[PDB]
Amino acid sequence: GRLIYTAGGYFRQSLSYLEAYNPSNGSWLRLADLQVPRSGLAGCVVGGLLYAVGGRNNSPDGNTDSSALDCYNPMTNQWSPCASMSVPRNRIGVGVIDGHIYAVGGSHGCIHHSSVERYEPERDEWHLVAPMLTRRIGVGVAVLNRLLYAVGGFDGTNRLNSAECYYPERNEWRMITPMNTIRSGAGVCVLHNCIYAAGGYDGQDQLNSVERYDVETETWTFVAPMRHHRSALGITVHQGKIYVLGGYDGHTFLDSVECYDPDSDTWSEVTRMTSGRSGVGVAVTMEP
Ligand SMILES: CCCC[C@@H]1CCCN1C(=O)[C@H]1CCC[C@@H](c2cccc(-n3ncc(C(=O)O)c3C3CC3)c2)C1
Ligand SMILES: [Cl-]
Repeated sequence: GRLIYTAGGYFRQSLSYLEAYNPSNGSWLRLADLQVPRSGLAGCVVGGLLYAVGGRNNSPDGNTDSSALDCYNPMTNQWSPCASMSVPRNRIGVGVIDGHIYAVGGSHGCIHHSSVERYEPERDEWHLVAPMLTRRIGVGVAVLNRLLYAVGGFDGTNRLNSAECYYPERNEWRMITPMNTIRSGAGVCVLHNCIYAAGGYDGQDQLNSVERYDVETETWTFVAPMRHHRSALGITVHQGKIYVLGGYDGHTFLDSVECYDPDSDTWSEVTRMTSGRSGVGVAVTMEP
């Protein structure tokens, strides 16, 4: 069985929680805390291991952007530090290609990064790759067909509808068709042949809308909206369904977990996180 792991997030201050949801029975397990509280991080999985990447500790007595990469082994229920990134990256996005982790964009104080770097677990090493064409924080990242997509975010001045694609073998970024909606701090994932962008902030309002990019048609199409408007949601895929976790609706830090069924084009509530939070990291791996 596989679990949806949520790491970190924010309510009143950045959080250390690691919790695992089992779709097969509705259950939540609390697991070993992160060593350092963090919101605005990303999660990903490589070789069964769960990684927490970047973020920021928003704490009553200091705010510290994170360059940290930390590894959770479900077999041991322990977090281990890995090599740190070149730079702190709060409000980060990440994607895995061929066993390597791409850390994309994010902020360090008022610095809005266009830089991108790549972690190799076998060497425990980060290396910079070509920067994005746009500075992006609160950037959604997805991998489809071994290409890396950076979608929306905030460039230091404007929230963005733009998106771009990284071609590893050319070490080159190129624009793709922009979304139909400006989205910063959305949830971005892949399902079948499409990149989904769910929720986000458009400059004025938290969004419930959801659109998807078909790489063959190069167009974005709206699908059914989520039940909740959400910015800084977590998102993942578990057995062919999109799950969105938490976020902020303009009023409440949501505990709502919703899932999307592409065949009926419907969103439904599936569970509730143990407490409302935004800016979590999310990924899927084996039970611990
Ligand atoms: C410490 C900040 C105060 C608490 C804020 C305001 C009330 C709701 N609240 C949050 O929920 C934040 C909690 C920490 C993580 C943060 C977070 C995560 C990931 C992406 C982004 N991000 N990046 C760009 C933009 C943008 O505005 O364009 C955003 C904002 C829209 C989410 C922000 C959210
Ligand atoms: Cl923040």
